[PDB]
Amino acid sequence: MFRKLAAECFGTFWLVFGGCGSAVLAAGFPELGIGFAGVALAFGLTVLTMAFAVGHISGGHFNPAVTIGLWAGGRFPAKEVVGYVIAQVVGGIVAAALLYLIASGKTGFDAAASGFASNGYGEHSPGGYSMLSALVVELVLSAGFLLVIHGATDKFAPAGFAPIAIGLALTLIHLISIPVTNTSVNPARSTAVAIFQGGWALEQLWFFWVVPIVGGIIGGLIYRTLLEKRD
Amino acid sequence: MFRKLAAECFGTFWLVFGGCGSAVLAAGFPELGIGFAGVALAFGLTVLTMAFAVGHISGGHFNPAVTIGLWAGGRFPAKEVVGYVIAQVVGGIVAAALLYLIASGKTGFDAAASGFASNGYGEHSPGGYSMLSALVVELVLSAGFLLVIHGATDKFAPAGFAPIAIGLALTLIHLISIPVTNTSVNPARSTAVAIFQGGWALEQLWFFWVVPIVGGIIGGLIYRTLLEKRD
Amino acid sequence: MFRKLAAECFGTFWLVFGGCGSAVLAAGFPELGIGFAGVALAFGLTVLTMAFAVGHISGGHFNPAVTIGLWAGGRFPAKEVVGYVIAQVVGGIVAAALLYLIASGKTGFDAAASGFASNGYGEHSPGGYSMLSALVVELVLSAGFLLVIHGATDKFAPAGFAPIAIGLALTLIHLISIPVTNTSVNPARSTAVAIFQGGWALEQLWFFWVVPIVGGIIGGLIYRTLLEKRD
Amino acid sequence: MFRKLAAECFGTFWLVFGGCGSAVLAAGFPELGIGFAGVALAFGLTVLTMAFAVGHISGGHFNPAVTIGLWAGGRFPAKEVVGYVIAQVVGGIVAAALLYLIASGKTGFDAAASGFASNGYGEHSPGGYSMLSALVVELVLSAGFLLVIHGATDKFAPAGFAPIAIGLALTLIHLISIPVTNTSVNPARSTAVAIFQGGWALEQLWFFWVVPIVGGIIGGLIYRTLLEKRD
Ligand SMILES: CCCCCCCCO[C@@H]1[C@@H](O)[C@H](O)[C@@H](CO)O[C@H]1O
Ligand SMILES: CCCCCCCCO[C@@H]1[C@@H](O)[C@H](O)[C@@H](CO)O[C@H]1O
Ligand SMILES: CCCCCCCCO[C@@H]1[C@@H](O)[C@H](O)[C@@H](CO)O[C@H]1O
Ligand SMILES: CCCCCCCCO[C@@H]1[C@@H](O)[C@H](O)[C@@H](CO)O[C@H]1O
Ligand SMILES: CCCCCCCCO[C@@H]1[C@@H](O)[C@H](O)[C@@H](CO)O[C@H]1O
Ligand SMILES: CCCCCCCCO[C@@H]1[C@@H](O)[C@H](O)[C@@H](CO)O[C@H]1O
Ligand SMILES: CCCCCCCCO[C@@H]1[C@@H](O)[C@H](O)[C@@H](CO)O[C@H]1O
Ligand SMILES: CCCCCCCCO[C@@H]1[C@@H](O)[C@H](O)[C@@H](CO)O[C@H]1O
Ligand SMILES: CCCCCCCCO[C@@H]1[C@@H](O)[C@H](O)[C@@H](CO)O[C@H]1O
Ligand SMILES: CCCCCCCCO[C@@H]1[C@@H](O)[C@H](O)[C@@H](CO)O[C@H]1O
Ligand SMILES: CCCCCCCCO[C@@H]1[C@@H](O)[C@H](O)[C@@H](CO)O[C@H]1O
Ligand SMILES: CCCCCCCCO[C@@H]1[C@@H](O)[C@H](O)[C@@H](CO)O[C@H]1O
Ligand SMILES: CCCCCCCCO[C@@H]1[C@@H](O)[C@H](O)[C@@H](CO)O[C@H]1O
Ligand SMILES: CCCCCCCCO[C@@H]1[C@@H](O)[C@H](O)[C@@H](CO)O[C@H]1O
Ligand SMILES: CCCCCCCCO[C@@H]1[C@@H](O)[C@H](O)[C@@H](CO)O[C@H]1O
Ligand SMILES: CCCCCCCCO[C@@H]1[C@@H](O)[C@H](O)[C@@H](CO)O[C@H]1O
Repeated sequence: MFRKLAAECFGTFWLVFGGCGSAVLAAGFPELGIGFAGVALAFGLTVLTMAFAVGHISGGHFNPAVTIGLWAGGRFPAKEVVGYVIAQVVGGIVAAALLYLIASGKTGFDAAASGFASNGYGEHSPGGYSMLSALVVELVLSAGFLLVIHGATDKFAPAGFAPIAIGLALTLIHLISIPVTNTSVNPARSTAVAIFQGGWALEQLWFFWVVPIVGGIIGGLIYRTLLEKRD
Repeated sequence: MFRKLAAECFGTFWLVFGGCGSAVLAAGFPELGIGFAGVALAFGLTVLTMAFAVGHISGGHFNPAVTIGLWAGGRFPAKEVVGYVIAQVVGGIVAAALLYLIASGKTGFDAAASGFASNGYGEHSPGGYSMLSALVVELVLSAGFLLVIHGATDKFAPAGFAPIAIGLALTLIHLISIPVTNTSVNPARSTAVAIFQGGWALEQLWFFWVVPIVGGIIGGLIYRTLLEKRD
Repeated sequence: MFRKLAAECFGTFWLVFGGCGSAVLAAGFPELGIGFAGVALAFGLTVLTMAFAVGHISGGHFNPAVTIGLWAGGRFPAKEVVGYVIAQVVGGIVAAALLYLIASGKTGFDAAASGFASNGYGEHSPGGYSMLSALVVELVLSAGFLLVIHGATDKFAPAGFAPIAIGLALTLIHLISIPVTNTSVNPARSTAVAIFQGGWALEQLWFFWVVPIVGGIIGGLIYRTLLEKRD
Repeated sequence: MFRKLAAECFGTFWLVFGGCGSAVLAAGFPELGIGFAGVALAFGLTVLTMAFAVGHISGGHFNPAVTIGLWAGGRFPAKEVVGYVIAQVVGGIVAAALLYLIASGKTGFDAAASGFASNGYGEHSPGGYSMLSALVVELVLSAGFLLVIHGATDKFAPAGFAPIAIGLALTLIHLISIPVTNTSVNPARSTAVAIFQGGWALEQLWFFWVVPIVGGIIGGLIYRTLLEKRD
């Protein structure tokens, strides 16, 4: 365990630093900016490169909703969960700190006013979507995410392909939901960035813990008590 | 069969929710929108992530044209077809419903006036292309799609790579045909979205059932009676 | 041979129809257009999906420069070359014909004036680059392309990954050279489209036969008499 | 060794010619330009296609920070390092020369004034970021890069997937850091292009040798003395 947690910490740090870093540093860059499609690719790739680099160690969760989701689907032991969830929040926060430091090297930076890539709904939704819209998309996408993780980790097809299926799945998820909640489906990622925004983000933070997790559990039971295995 | 259909339902739901969701939620977002290239990537990725997650269960069709296409090429039994085709239409429609619900959380939403990512030709073609143009591209692309599916499912090269070849093939198909018909090549996907547009989409719906299917059958016989196997 | 040629024909048709189709149908679409990055992805993906679908049959060349390049590197028999090169030109031309038909379904279409995705230099170069610039980039990129094909087909690492390495390599090649020559590195692709442009394209056609081929041969000998094998 | 160096030379040439070529030839092309997301994809793909083509020969470094990084992590012998580092700088410079020649075929070209895709900080940073910001991102990203390389080269999961994990990792790195330093994490790449810019680039060159390397060493020891192996 004194090695599987390091991978957890270093993985969620990569995800935050990369995904959110692309969001605050290059998403809106004038003319040459990467936009949502670029940030969506980044997030997915942080997971794909780390799932290949440290997946054969901790399993490549880098997400509390994924950990607690592998538990519900009956594939990840209990109490080890807490160890992962904490390492995930820490790694994300560290990354968010260095990110904030890097972004501060440019005149006019304002993590409060800009949002600092924080997830939010209603008045804090990128496309101005209602809290209902945020709940539905976040839940469905979260459920589907874990459903793909489970099927891809199943012992009947992948065989080294899981990193690609999971990483691209996260990319797809951002191509859909960024306009709604800016896309979370990962409590560790929402917390890491809400802390530095220190305002409204920290007030809706609770939402991106429950829905992502609930949805994640739903998807774990769906594949468990409805798909494969049987015998 | 009480497990292969669930995968069919959950797969076509993923495809619709994701592909069409990106189309109605983020394709045209101001400045940071993903555009056609983004929607094209999304569609392809829904198939790729689900083909890896539930392909080793149902075969990963998520498309009536693909099912009926694997039958013509002589690789998919009869009557089981009907079971798949229905599960595919249901999953798509469910997704279209939740999508409509999510999109409704934003002021000014109008599935009738916006089209709601519906396929269409002539006056309902994105680039204003004639019905002829729609027929040709939809047929050729549909035939090629199934031709790639067959070769990638062949027992002489892939070996776990089929999900990538099929998923990217669908992405490619949207990079070409969105301006023409908004890209269908999947009856289940055209129906799911035409129902909520409830106007012209439901009037041209028939077109995106026959051509996609006919073209799909053409491609299944082309690889069967012209490529590989032999012995 | 009465099966390996069909794959050749159907593959180069896919490449032209898809790569050039994205170029003339969606590259410049208003606001939502895919641009060069989109066309570059399309071209690469036509090769990747067909290399997986019909590569375990003909080897997946879909390019005269690749065929004649595998011969120089000492990996592809003679005279069979002519069989491939002809099937490649035919498949490309057929696709170019259907493409022209599809593009004609939209008011204002003009293959002569628009260029119809034709390769060219000097006054017919997208970025207005000199013939020298066209020669260098086309040669280097063509040499590198075949160098990657050879190494990826080598029996010491890939093992089913060749389609990905070759397909993405072609994508990369378009991200660099479209502004220069609109990117050719494939005689079959330049001919298929120059015929319908019927003007200047048919006058510089010769250039995109020799350089692509010469460069292709250079890369085949470089990997042969400088890399791997030895024993 | 008289074969592993050729791959080193030809690989770093590919990386420079492709990555930087896309940067100077098509990144800013009017309306249809590929932007940062396009250049980021190019760089990553040069590594991915060459890692598959000549990785089973030299190991696919194409980067002095990667070579010296595999040494610190205890996976790459000494003195052979110097052989690689030199072949890498040469290949990059050759490519930079041909690139400069190609770019010269277009009226108004000015490698001094345009920067010629050179890395830089402060007043020479694309987004105008402080030297501190440049140090942090370059170090972290460099450390993470080698951390992914090590885990992906580990003998417990990849098995032919390393090229994908490493190539996409470099893409991700550019989606984040281009606005800051224009992204280096590769001394050979910074030198190849600074020589032709011949001005400020050659004055900050030292920075993109030390930080990339230091960060690279940090990541090599992190995976070595903190992750996997054990027994
Ligand atoms: C490893 C480094 C961890 C450091 C954690 C730092 C947390 C700082 O958190 C504070 C917020 O709570 C505050 O409201 C905002 C805005 O003014 O400023 C941040 O820096
Ligand atoms: C891991 C860190 C746990 C985060 C929980 C933070 C709870 C604080 O929540 C409060 C909000 O309720 C308050 O209105 C805003 C206004 O600026 O200040 C926040 O810090
Ligand atoms: C492991 C760390 C767990 C962090 C969970 C943080 C949950 C957020 O908790 C905060 C509350 O404390 C705050 O007062 C309300 C106001 O509406 O906003 C919530 O989001
Ligand atoms: C570990 C994550 C659990 C988060 C604990 C959240 C405790 C507070 O939860 C309440 C919500 O239930 C309430 O409806 C909203 C606003 O209307 O205010 C929040 O603070
Ligand atoms: C599982 C949920 C399935 C629900 C299916 C709902 C189908 C509704 O279908 C109707 C259309 O027929 C109508 O014309 C349009 C526009 O006013 O409104 C839609 O909601
Ligand atoms: C699975 C659902 C089957 C869909 C078949 C729908 C057939 C209805 O088709 C009619 C059109 O012909 C009519 O002109 C339009 C105008 O608003 O109304 C539609 O509902
Ligand atoms: C399994 C469900 C099959 C759905 C097939 C729906 C076919 C569409 O059918 C409708 C007709 O009923 C309508 O009146 C005409 C008008 O031109 O438009 C067609 O598209
Ligand atoms: C299951 C899908 C089959 C669809 C059944 C379609 C039945 C109606 O089909 C007719 C077409 O043949 C006719 O030409 C067009 C418009 O000119 O009107 C349609 O409604
Ligand atoms: C299988 C179908 C193959 C058909 C080949 C058709 C070749 C036509 O080629 C002609 C050009 O030579 C002519 O100059 C241009 C512009 O006016 O018109 C084209 O259609
Ligand atoms: C496979 C088809 C072979 C193509 C070779 C074509 C050679 C014709 O080349 C001539 C040019 O030299 C002439 O100036 C232009 C002007 O419109 O007309 C072309 O058709
Ligand atoms: C298998 C088919 C081979 C096709 C090769 C076509 C080569 C092009 O050949 C044409 C010449 O015939 C024409 O007159 C000159 C004018 O400068 O332009 C060339 O490109
Ligand atoms: C099969 C492809 C071979 C192509 C045959 C080309 C024959 C003509 O080649 C000549 C070139 O050598 C000449 O320099 C240019 C223009 O300055 O005119 C061309 O037509
Ligand atoms: C294999 C080819 C290697 C050739 C190396 C050429 C190095 C040239 O380097 C010079 C710079 O030092 C000079 O300041 C700039 C700007 O005026 O011009 C460049 O060409
Ligand atoms: C492999 C090549 C090694 C590169 C090291 C170059 C060291 C030269 O460094 C000087 C700078 O210090 C000087 O101020 C600028 C101004 O134009 O000129 C440069 O050439
Ligand atoms: C193998 C080749 C190694 C190249 C290392 C080049 C290091 C750059 O070295 C130069 C110095 O020589 C110059 O005078 C200062 C000015 O501030 O700028 C540095 O970047
Ligand atoms: C091989 C790469 C090593 C590079 C050698 C660099 C030697 C010079 O290094 C100095 C830096 O230490 C100094 O702080 C900066 C500017 O303030 O000027 C540079 O030239």
